[PDB]
Amino acid sequence: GGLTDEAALSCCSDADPSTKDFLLQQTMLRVKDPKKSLDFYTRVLGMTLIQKCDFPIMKFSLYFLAYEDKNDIPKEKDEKIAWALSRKATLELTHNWGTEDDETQSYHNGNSDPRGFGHIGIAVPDVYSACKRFEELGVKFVKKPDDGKMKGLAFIQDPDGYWIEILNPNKMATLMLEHH
Amino acid sequence: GGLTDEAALSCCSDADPSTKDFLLQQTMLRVKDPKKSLDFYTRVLGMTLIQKCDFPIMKFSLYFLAYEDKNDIPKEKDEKIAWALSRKATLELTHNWGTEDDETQSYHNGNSDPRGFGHIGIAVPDVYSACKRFEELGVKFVKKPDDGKMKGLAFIQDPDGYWIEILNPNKMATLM
Ligand SMILES: Oc1cc(O)cc(/C=C/c2ccc(O)c(O)c2)c1
Ligand SMILES: Oc1cc(O)cc(/C=C/c2ccc(O)c(O)c2)c1
Ligand SMILES: [Zn+2]
Ligand SMILES: [Zn+2]
Repeated sequence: GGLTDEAALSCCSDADPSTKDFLLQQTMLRVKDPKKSLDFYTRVLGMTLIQKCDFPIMKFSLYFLAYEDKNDIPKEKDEKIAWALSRKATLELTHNWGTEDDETQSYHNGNSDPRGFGHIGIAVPDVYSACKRFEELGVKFVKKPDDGKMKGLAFIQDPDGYWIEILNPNKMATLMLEHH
Repeated sequence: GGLTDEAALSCCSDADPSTKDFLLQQTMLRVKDPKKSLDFYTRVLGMTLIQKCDFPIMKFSLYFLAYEDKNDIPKEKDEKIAWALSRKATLELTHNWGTEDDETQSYHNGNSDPRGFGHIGIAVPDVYSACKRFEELGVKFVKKPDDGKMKGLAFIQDPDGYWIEILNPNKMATLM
C-alpha cells in the first residue's frame, strides 16, 4: 500500500512562475482562553506576539505568534500588519469572545474521531533538554521522548489540547534504534 | 469584550534563552488521497515535495511540502531529511494507507462541529491574480476575494476539504 517514490513524483508538477513568491504564512487554531494560550506560546515555547486584531461585530480577536525578534516589529499600526502577515510560519489563534467562561466548551484537536488536523511541530536543538524543561514547567505530554518506538521525539499539548510535536531535525533521519 | 491590546501583552513573557533556536517547522494534515493532494499543493499552489517517508509496519506515509527551490534539496538521503525537517513553514501530509479506496471515510476540516483547526494561509503578491489562476484551474472556493466585508482576502479548499487562506499582506495594510 501507499505510493512508490516514483508514483508520488509523477503526481508532482514544477512550480508555476505565478507562484514564485508565495509563502506559507499561517496555521490557524481556535483557542478557548487567549490568556492561557499567550502564556503557553510565549513563556513555555518562546514565541512572540507580533500582531493582534479585533472584530467587534463578529465578536472575535486574532493573535499572531511567531519566532521573531520583538525589536524587528514595526511600531506603526499599518506597517506592523504588513510585516506580521508577511512572516513565514506564524500561528494565528482565534478567540471567539465568551469561550473562556463556558466550563464545558472545548475545541477538538483533530486526533480523535472525527480526525483531520494532527499537530504543529517545533524543531529544537535538543528534544531531551527541552522536554525536561516542559516537565519542570508542568506541561502536559501526549508522548515523552522515549515512549514508543520513535525515540528522541515528543508530543506536548497546549492549553486547548492541540498536539505539538517536538523534534530534532538531525535525529529524524535516525528515529528508530540502530546498529543494536 | 475580549482582551485589550495592553492586557494581551501583559500575558506574554520574554523568550527563555534555551528556546532561542526553536522554529515552527511543520503543520500536519491527514490526507485521504496523496495523489490528488500532491497534485494540488505542487501544481496549483506551487509548493515542492521535499521529503517522502514510508512506514510499512504502521502503514502510513508522510509527505513534506514547502516553498523551497527544488535545486536546494540535498542529493544525499540523511542530509536531505535533516535539511527538509529543518526548514520552516513546511506542510506534513499524512496518508494512512487504504483511505484513498474507502468510500465512506473522509477527514474533518475543523470548521464544522466539532471545531478546532481552521485553516492554513498562503501570502501572495496579489489575491485577485492568484484567485483568477485558481478559478481557471477548477479550484473550489469557500470565499471569493471580494465576497463580504474583508475584500481581497479569499478562501479555497484542498482535495480533503481543508480551508486555505489566500491573503496579501501589503493590502491588509490598507484595511481595518
Ligand atoms: O505518538 C505519535 C502518534 C502518531 O499518530 C504519529 C506519530 C509520529 C509522527 C511523525 C513521524 C515522523 C516525523 O518526522 C514527524 O514529523 C511525525 C507519533
Ligand atoms: O472563512 C473563515 C473562517 C474563519 O474562522 C475565519 C475567517 C477569516 C478571518 C481572518 C481575517 C483576517 C485575517 O488576516 C485572517 O488571517 C483571517 C474566515
Ligand atoms: Zn487566517
Ligand atoms: Zn509531525
